[PDB]
Amino acid sequence: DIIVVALYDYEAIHHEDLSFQKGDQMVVLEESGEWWKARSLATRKEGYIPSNYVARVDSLETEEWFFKGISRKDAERQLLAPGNMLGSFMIRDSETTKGSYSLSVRDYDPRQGDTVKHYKIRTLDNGGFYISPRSTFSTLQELVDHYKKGNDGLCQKLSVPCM
Repeated sequence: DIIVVALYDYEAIHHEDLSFQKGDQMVVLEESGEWWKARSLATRKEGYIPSNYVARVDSLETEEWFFKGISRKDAERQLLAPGNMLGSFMIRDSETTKGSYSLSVRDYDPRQGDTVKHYKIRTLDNGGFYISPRSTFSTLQELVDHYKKGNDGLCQKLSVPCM
C-alpha cells in the first residue's frame, strides 16, 4: 500500500477526480502517469488525484520523536530553538543513508553552553537497531525507551521529543 497526505486542497471538477482537504489522507490505488488514483480516508470515495499535491507518509510519523526529511543542521536548529530542554531529542531520515536513521540529542558543555549531539543508529542485517554494539533493539521506540532510562554512552539520558 501507499499512504499519502494532501499538501494542499484540491477542488476537482470531474466525475472521477477526488477532491480533498489539506492534511487529508488517502490510500493510493493505481497510477495514471502523474495522476494517482486514490481512495480518500474520510469520504471513502475514489477518484484521480495530482500526485504533486500529496506526499507519502511512512509513519513512523505517528511518533512525536520522528521528524521526516529533516537535515542534520535544521535538526539542531530545532532542539536549540526555545521551548526545548536538555535531553530533548529526535530521530530522522539519515539523508546520509536513506532508510537509515540518526538520533540528535540536546546536550551541553559549560565551555560553550547548549549543544546538539548526533548518533548514528546502525541497523543489523537482522533488522533491529543499535547505536553502540552493546545495546540492540528490535524497534526504535524500544531504542528511544532505552536511552530514556539512562544515557548509556549518550551525552544525556533522553527526556522528551523535540518541540
